[PDB]
Amino acid sequence: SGLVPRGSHMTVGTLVASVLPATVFEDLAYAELYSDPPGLTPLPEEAPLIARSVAKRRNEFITVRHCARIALDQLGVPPAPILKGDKGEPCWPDGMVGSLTHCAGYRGAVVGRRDAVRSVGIDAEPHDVLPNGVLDAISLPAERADMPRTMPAALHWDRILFCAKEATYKAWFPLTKRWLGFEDAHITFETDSTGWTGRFVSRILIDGSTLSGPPLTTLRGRWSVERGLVLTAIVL
Ligand SMILES: [Mg+2]
Ligand SMILES: [Mg+2]
Ligand SMILES: [Mg+2]
Repeated sequence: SGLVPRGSHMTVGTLVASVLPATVFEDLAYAELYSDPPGLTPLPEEAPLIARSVAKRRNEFITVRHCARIALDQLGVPPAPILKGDKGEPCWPDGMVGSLTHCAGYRGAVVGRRDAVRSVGIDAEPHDVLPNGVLDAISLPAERADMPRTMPAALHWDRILFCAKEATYKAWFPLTKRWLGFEDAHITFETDSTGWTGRFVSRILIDGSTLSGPPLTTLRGRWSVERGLVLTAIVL
């Protein structure tokens, strides 16, 4: 992989840039925000999805899809509604792939052309310890034992693992249309010398057959902790 030198090519301040390897920038567009700008609206075709949701859930939905449309604009794609498929996945315009994520203080979208990008998965979470009991439910025993060997003790690697499980599913589902449980992938980590970024690889433990290509046995990705946020990204 290899990220770009930090801040170079006008990436200073861009959190998602620290999980995108240098070789994927030519294929991917991205947009991120740290708040819900006032005045944003859903497209009419998107509005029914949130008709009965509280304002905070509307704001997440509206903002992150505003991001998705900024990214799509950078690739020459006209505004389109981003609906949801039958297991919650974003429905992208013709010929496009992408991933959406949002959490406290972050909204982000990464998009690409199916011609050049097989699949994308991103996830963001606040950089805080997991609530009690959650780690056991989202991890495998061999996973938990190995994280203290590969990850900084100063970081909430339980939250980072969780985030990587989420990014793994988001990259996996558009290619398989099958559910990947938390126990269905074993993720191993690597930490960069600088201590706040690194790599991961998700080893698939179940049938990895895809509708249109070679089976998925492993999915490589990147992780970063910056400005109180954890980010993970997978680009296949
Ligand atoms: Mg998430
Ligand atoms: Mg350790
Ligand atoms: Mg990749």
